[PDB]
Amino acid sequence: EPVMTGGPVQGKALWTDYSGMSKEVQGPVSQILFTQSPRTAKGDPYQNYPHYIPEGSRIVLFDLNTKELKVLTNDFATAFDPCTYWDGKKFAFAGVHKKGGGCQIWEMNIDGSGLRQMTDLKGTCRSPIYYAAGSIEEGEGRIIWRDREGDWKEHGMVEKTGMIIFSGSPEGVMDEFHNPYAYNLYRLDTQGGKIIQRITGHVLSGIEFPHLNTTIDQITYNLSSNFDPWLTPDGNILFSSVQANGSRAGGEGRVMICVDNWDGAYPRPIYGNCDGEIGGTSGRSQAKITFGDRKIVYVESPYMNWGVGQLAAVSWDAPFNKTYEKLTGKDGGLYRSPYPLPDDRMLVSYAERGDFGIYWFNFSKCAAGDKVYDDPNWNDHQPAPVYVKYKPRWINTFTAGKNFGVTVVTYQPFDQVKVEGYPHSWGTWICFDTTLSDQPVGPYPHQKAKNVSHGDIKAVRIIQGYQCVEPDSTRFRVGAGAHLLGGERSSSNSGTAFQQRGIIGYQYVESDGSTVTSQLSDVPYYMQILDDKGMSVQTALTWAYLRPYHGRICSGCHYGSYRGRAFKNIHAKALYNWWYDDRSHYDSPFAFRYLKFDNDGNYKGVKHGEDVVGTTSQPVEGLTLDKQRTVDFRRDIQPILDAKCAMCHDSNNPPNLGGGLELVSVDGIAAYSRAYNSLLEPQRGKDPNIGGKYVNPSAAINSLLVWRLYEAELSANAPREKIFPIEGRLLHNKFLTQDERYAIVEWIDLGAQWDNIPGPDFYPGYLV
Amino acid sequence: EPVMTGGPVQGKALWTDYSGMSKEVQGPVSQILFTQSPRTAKGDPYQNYPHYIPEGSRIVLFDLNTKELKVLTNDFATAFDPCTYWDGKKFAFAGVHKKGGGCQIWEMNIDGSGLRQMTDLKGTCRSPIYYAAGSIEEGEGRIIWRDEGDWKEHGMVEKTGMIIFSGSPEGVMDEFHNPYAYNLYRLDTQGGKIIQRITGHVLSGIEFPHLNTTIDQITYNLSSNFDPWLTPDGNILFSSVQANGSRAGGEGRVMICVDNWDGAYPRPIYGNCDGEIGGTSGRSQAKITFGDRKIVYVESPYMNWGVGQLAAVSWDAPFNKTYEKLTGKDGGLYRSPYPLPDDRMLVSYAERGDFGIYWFNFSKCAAGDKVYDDPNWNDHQPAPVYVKYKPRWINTFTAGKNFGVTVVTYQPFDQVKVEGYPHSWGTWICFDTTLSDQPVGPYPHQKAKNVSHGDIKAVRIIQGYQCVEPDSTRFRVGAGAHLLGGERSSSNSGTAFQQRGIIGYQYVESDGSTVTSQLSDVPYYMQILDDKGMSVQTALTWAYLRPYHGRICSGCHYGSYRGRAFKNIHAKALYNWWYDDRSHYDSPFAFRYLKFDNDGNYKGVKHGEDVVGPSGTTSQPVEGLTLDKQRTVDFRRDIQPILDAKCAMCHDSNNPPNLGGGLELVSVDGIAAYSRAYNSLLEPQRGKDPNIGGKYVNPSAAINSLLVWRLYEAELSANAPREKIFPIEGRLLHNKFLTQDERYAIVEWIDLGAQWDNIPGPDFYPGYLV
Ligand code: HEC
Ligand code: HEC
Ligand code: HEC
Ligand code: HEC
Ligand SMILES: [Ca+2]
Ligand SMILES: [Ca+2]
Ligand SMILES: [Ca+2]
Ligand SMILES: [Ca+2]
Ligand SMILES: [Cl-]
Ligand SMILES: [Cl-]
Ligand SMILES: [Zn+2]
Ligand SMILES: [Zn+2]
Repeated sequence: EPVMTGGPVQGKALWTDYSGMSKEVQGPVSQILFTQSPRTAKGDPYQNYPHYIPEGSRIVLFDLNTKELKVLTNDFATAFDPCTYWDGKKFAFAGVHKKGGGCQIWEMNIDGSGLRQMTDLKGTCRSPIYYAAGSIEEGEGRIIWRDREGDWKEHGMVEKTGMIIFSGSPEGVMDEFHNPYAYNLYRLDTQGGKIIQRITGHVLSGIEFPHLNTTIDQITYNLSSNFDPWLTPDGNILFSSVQANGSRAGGEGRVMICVDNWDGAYPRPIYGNCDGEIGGTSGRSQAKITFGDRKIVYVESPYMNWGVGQLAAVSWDAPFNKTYEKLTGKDGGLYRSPYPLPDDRMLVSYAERGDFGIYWFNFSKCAAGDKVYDDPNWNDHQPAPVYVKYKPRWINTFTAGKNFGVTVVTYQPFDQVKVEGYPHSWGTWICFDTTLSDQPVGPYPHQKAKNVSHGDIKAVRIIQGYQCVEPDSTRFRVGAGAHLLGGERSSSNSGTAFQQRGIIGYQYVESDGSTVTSQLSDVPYYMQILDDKGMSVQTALTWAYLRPYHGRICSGCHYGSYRGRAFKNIHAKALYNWWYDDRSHYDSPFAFRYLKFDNDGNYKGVKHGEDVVGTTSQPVEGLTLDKQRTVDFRRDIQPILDAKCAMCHDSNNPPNLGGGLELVSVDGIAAYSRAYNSLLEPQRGKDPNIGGKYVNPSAAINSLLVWRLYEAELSANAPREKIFPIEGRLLHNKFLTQDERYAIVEWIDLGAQWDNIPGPDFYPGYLV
Repeated sequence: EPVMTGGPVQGKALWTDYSGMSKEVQGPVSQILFTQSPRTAKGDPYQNYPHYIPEGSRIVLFDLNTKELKVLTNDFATAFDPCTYWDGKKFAFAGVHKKGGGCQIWEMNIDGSGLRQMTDLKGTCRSPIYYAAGSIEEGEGRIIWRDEGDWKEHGMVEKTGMIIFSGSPEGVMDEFHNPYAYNLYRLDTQGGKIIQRITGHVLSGIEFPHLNTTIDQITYNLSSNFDPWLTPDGNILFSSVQANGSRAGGEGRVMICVDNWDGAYPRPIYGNCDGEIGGTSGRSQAKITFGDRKIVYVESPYMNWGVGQLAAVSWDAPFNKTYEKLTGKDGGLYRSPYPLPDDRMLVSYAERGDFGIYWFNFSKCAAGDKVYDDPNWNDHQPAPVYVKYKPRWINTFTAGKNFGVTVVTYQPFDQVKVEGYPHSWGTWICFDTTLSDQPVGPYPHQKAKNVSHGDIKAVRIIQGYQCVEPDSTRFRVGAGAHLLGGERSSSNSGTAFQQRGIIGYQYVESDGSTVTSQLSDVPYYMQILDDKGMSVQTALTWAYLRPYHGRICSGCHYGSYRGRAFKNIHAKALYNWWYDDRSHYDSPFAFRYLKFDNDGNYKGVKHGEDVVGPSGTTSQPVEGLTLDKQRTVDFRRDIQPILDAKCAMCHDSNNPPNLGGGLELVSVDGIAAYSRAYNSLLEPQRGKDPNIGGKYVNPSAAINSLLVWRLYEAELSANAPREKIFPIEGRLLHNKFLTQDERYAIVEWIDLGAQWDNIPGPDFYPGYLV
């Protein structure tokens, strides 16, 4: 049947219509695959989602007719997350074998034979899916490349099995909630790099598994978990992303439904991350799309880390509030792992009182319909019916994986590091108007601290987030700053919800508000727009990432060009600063290490660092990771306070800046110094996520401390009712030089941390 | 051991310390009572909480040593909510007899004998508890009263106690349009003779002669009040649903609060205010620990759920700083916690979904060793047997319905049947109406502008009408889903505000103090008004006065009833309250109308037609006690004709808003409820929270409404409805189109919540019909 578009004949669908062709190619459903889990907190740890390793679980095949059940995973200690192939004769899953090796990705035929290990990783792997890239039809494709200046010739063939997109986490890392996992999406070459060689002309760059004949490449760099990938009708990857960055979303964060390319070139939000939307802090997981009405249907859990909950839906074509539905939707139990069929039916895992089973869903009654299978001794979930899957279109990839770009002219793969000689992979990004936003003027860091027009935004600060890695368990403590702004998300490293960060660099902004820059690739980052004093007016709280050689465009600053609105037609100066030279990949300037000011401390220009190192016409700066600058309170700030402040500020004259770097014990926890505790102290009647008495994290322009150091009213948000005292006033603007003052500014805009150097270091801190 | 205070001997507690005495008076526990429910949506309907009737459930007794189990309730088809007596030889519960009668309150001995029926109520009853009032030590007690007069003993009554339970009538809808509205009832077990012992007159209320019991309604909330329990100082701890109008993001909140056993002084404890933890989470089954004095309650993910995690806040200082999460790291579901004087606790727990009884572990922040878990039953509501210490009983100044008790001679009196008043009445006073912890903001529970003393001229007093729609062809839920109300709208209104009317207006003194006499035993709230007669701030909640009672507050949500001590204030209203010895109260009754000057500014207050056996027990004219004659603003009867006369001529489809078409219903998404003008005026605006307002209308703030802004042709508040308000080109002055009465009729309509059908039940005025 036609769905998205009309077909060749009445009642028939065009091959371009994914939904319709899926309807026509489905066929009768007889057998289904699903996961049976032990009923235990350890057997069904859905409270630890996305990190879900239902130890003791198995994958089973059930016949809807003969009612006979077969266990396919008997050789596995744990097995889960089944996903069938296109033909339905084989399927991929996640699990750990009895022989050991950890939780990995495997695939096996539907009859139970032909087992193969797709991943050997240090970490845990989950939820594999098949993405057919360069394989639409069954057979062998041909590999062709250029002679390096010769012609294009054929070399060899490859069986077309496509790729595998999965979610996985490394070993010994912490997310922004300090959970001991960080998940991200990986693309996997099933043929050992030769699929990517067929598509590109070079084998996949990434981590190679020659013993398994596979290769993996990390396509998503988010500092928190990205999980449960699926397929969009237009051939992209649909998944759930945790946006936890700093104090955003009331210091809670949100789990959003979003999509990205299979190489991770174009991540964009679908629903759930933006203010005014529905579900709040609810967890959103296991999202899939209906074929008939094209509905994104997902599990909405009451807790952000829960994998069980209700079922909700939003239109795929129009993911807005107007199309939001709560499917189930009341009485009285729990739902999980929904699976929409092309014939418009649906399979859900339902627990009426407390124990899950496979059930047909009923849309008329808004609840679970007739029963498929339930064992009382098992929790039955993740139904995966056996049928024929129509392959979504595969999108062209301009990256060969790690360090590897593919030119737009000759389409020839190139290594930016090993060959071209760059210290690190580097992409570019461009914003056509930095002043253009849908956000109002407000106290919160993601909003505007003041009205800004074209010319008011002088530059932008680009910041890289650092993963939280703490091998030594004696030198790190979570909740050390609970008395400070951070609360439960604070730690030995920071008294705020902001984890460790560093400055990628500064880039100037044109008089029309446009900006473009070259910077590091495959690293989590975000930006801040700056006024003529070099303070952040507005912060983008999220983790952006660039694949090698990839540019990224946006109309505005959270304007809707990547969310709900069409791109605005804009003729921008930055466009001509991007690529003008024949001999270059990109001619855009790299992020500068410093800024330079005038006498007053107003913005003058950008200043090169000493990190400067023929495929680009501009000085290459800021690609060396070991040289990347940050602002540490102990190394940078505290000495300034000891020199020019502590003398005049003691217990009698608050805030108390004295005592040097000596740690102070609060609630039996010694983490920070006196000055840090004083400056990070909360204020009555003020949201800690906004800031404290003297400090607003990731807004310096809103901070009382900065207000006093400049002795001016900097923003439209007053820190308190009485800022400057009437009598006894003393002007603080002459106490510091521009270097020290702007060092404090940078410290606050970075999130006002304590330890900005990842891992245990020599500088003072928590010890037990 | 001593807890709150010190004892006479080291290691022992004073008799004034409740939590201290309870540790000694408890005794060993060899047996427990608990409820077993079938595992089904209809067998354990916790999703419909508080309205919970676990059909097919039994109450059982279990010995912790001999491991024996016995079914006491076998005569009942449905039985639940166990509560043990003080000695532990008997208990009370909610049950459905196999012979019928509905779900009522019952009590029986621990052995299974002595079955007695407490409630015949037409409706549902559950969660009964014992409150010992005039009963501390076992025995009989005296009944004394006065006839020139003396105080004579008229004989005795068994001292047993009172029963506080939750109950709801039938054919009734709450603010969420659920088919139940619960409240709290006090019950005399001796047939009114215990109330006669305390007050000197039998309890007035609904009488149950054949059961020898009497009931009185102590809580008038339009939404459900449930799960009553005991405070260490002798009050009633329970859960309250505050849903009123668009309150709290339009979804309302479920708060833990306390009230006197006669319902004289309800006050919030935790969960109802901005900044507090838990949001829209349900808070139910709240109990208090003896050792560290912690309120421990079930925090449900969903507002209507009776299962969830376990949360706690200190009873002594119920604030965010004492808040903590007791559970949740195992992913299991908890319900029905029961703290012990031994600093132990019994919890109902389903790890992977079979609910059972478990000993709680505080060191693990989760459930401990198993007590009894049957795979075939949800095992919950554990109620261990032991001797319970009795909380203090507070003096009641009301004998129940229509009955007050004099503060001078302490003599019960009937305000209606005897004194000749149309309805029972009471008083309330605020010392400063301009005093608040709330900032200036767009939301109706905040200030629309800064107000000082003298800026607040008067106050509007509004009575909430319960939603009763027996005929299903005349009423539809979600008729206004395209409007501001959303799914909480109905055939009655396009907003979340249900039907209500005007109790009346009362002037405010120059210092911000106000006091008034008004109806009692009815739900109501107040609005402070500026010199144009518009609400600056609305109190969104449901307040109720017992007969002859009166209630004081320092300020307007200043925190005198929440987290702050009363501010010392010498108020002008204090001298307008009771100055005469021959009167109960000398304070003025709520006036029906207003008087304005030629400028439209507040001149004063005006008497209505309802003025009234009657006796000389008050100095002021009696106004607004007739429920029949209580005035409200209805859009069809009042506003629409004004719109047709003065408006619709220039407003058609080509000139928004479209006010034409008369009262003819407009079908929207297959539902025809309201007219064209109503649909137009209640239309939402892009980028604006509908909980605040729409294009032309902000419910329960007229001063924030663009329509009113234009009708007065001025900027009324500090919250602008939109960026472009007054056109610079082709503008037309709208201020002289209406008289003062019409314009202020619109103002009143908007301040009331901008309803459509304000007349409860099906009427002759145009509306939804199938
Ligand atoms: C080193 C550059 C610093 C910093 C960072 C601060 N001070 Fe001072 N200070 C002094 C006096 C007499 C006052 C009170 C009078 C007035 O505020 O004008 C202050 C006040 C502050 C504040 C404001 C605190 C508040 O209002 O709550 C802040 C944030 C602050 N200081 C920071 C005196 C001196 C002084 C001479 C004795 C010197 C040197 C400093 N201060 C240095 C610093
Ligand atoms: C013809 C003399 C009119 C009468 C009778 C009424 N209105 Fe009117 N209205 C009229 C015009 C020409 C305009 C254009 C805009 C302007 O401000 O002049 C309006 C506008 C309004 C508006 C503002 C709509 C908006 O800005 O979105 C409102 C709220 C409005 N009119 C309401 C209104 C009411 C309540 C009337 C009866 C008292 C009424 N109008 C009569 C012309 C005429
Ligand atoms: C001004 C700062 C910018 C600029 C220059 C860019 N973005 Fe966007 N961004 C911005 C804000 C205020 C937010 C939301 C912060 C919060 O706490 O909610 C975001 C967020 C994103 C996201 C997350 C999804 C979403 O919120 O819509 C993505 C994805 C994203 N930003 C991408 C993006 C792109 C492609 C840009 C072009 C270079 C870009 N940002 C620039 C503000 C700003
Ligand atoms: C100005 C209007 C008043 C006055 C004259 C009184 N109160 Fe209070 N009240 C008020 C607001 C704005 C709110 C919160 C509304 C909301 O959250 O949407 C309340 C709330 C209450 C409550 C509910 C519990 C709580 O919020 O603390 C109770 C109970 C209560 N108010 C009682 C009360 C009493 C005893 C008063 C003395 C006459 C009183 N109110 C006056 C604002 C106002
Ligand atoms: Ca099952
Ligand atoms: Ca460190
Ligand atoms: Ca059980
Ligand atoms: Ca009616
Ligand atoms: Cl944008
Ligand atoms: Cl108050
Ligand atoms: Zn957003
Ligand atoms: Zn409140």
